[PDB]
Amino acid sequence: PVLNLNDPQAVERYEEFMRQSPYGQVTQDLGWAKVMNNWEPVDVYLEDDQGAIIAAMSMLLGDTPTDKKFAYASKGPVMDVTDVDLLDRLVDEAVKALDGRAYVLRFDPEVAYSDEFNTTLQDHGYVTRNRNVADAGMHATIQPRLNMVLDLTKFPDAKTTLDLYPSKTKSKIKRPFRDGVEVHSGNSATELDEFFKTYTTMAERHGITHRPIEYFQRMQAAFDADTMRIFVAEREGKLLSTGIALKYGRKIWYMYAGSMDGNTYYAPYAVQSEMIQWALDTNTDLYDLGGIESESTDDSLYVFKHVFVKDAPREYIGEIDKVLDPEVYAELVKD
Ligand SMILES: [Mg+2]
Repeated sequence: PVLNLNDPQAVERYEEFMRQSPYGQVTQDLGWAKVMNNWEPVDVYLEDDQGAIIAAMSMLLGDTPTDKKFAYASKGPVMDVTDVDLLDRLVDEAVKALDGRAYVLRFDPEVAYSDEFNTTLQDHGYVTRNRNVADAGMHATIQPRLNMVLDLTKFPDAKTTLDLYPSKTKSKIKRPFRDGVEVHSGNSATELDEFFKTYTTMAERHGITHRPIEYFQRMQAAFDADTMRIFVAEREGKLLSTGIALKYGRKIWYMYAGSMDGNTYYAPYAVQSEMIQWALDTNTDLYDLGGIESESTDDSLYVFKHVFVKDAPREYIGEIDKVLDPEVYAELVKD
């Protein structure tokens, strides 16, 4: 069925399923629609014979150069997507709710790529975008398919971040702290401003645009201090670097960062160490450091993130598209 966002009780059940699901994703939580307040929310779900929710999908509709909308369920749906018969059922509900207004329904779940899975999806009528598309550009995928994920369940005895790494890396992580760097965290307006100052500075230094502060304020208003947390690194009164991490489902996700120009005393390493500590203290299964463009020392994102994740980067299935309007799809989507 389709979720009535005006029914507190219905909404409560939807959230309770999302928050308790091992497949939960913050970008599938109802709070995400509040962050993306410029998009239109349309959410659906399936129930079992007991009337209990077994699958859900939070979609957001965006405008395009055409009379059709772009329906996107970021990192959804919430369920075991390899169970394609169930997926088809959930999708059919989504399709019904979209009511012909969208030219496509796209979802990019965090499930490993495999020829077997890719083939099944294609056999079921879906159009997939992964190893067959451009690694970048407006034709690339919305979310990076390659991601540096730290699997903490491999270290059941880990008490502190250092316990996860070899001596050489322990050295790199100890450096900033040994040099006076200190990190405090929370989710207050004060910490958001601190983040914003480093965020805009880093953006200017990199010649890129930055999201407005209101974006993060909506995020702060949507998620409590146990879900969203900002880490601020400083040295003797000098703001150095920051990072924003979200804890949801089976992982804590390093989503945004900022760092001042000049000498930063490896403050970014300190931020990472504290985010990882938060994962450990909360018994979280995974710490996700985000995407990379390529697994090579030529990728600076890979270089930084490889310090904390020595395992191979995870490669997801990519974008799964349920083509609704063929003509428009071919116009707006190409390899
Ligand atoms: Mg623990």
